[PDB]
Amino acid sequence: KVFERCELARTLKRLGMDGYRGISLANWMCLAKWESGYNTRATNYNAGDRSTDYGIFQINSRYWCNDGKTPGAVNAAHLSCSALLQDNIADAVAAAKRVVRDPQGVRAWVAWRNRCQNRDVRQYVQGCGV
Repeated sequence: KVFERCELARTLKRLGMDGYRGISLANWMCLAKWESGYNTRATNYNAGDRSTDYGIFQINSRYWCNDGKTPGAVNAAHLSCSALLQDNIADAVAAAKRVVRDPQGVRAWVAWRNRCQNRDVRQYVQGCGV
């Protein structure tokens, strides 16, 4: 499913993402936008290390979810990567919360550093009623 901007913002708010571990909702929105364009079925194979990024938050199979085909894999969030390709994003949100519980925080996603960090991110939740 491809979320509409404000529809996603309200959904994330309801799922307790606003301010989770110091991360504002506008920041989670900026991340989802650049990672998948708000698309839950987005997948990306990293040929270089044989891992795959899954879903709206592009969660990696080497550390956060299990897909069986990733060498040297571990399961920190303990989910099946399949759960991250559903229309219902409850599991993707639970996984994203787990990722940021490590000291790296939101910086775990390189795309966040390149397109969100130190920028005006208000535009992502403006007019959404959150």
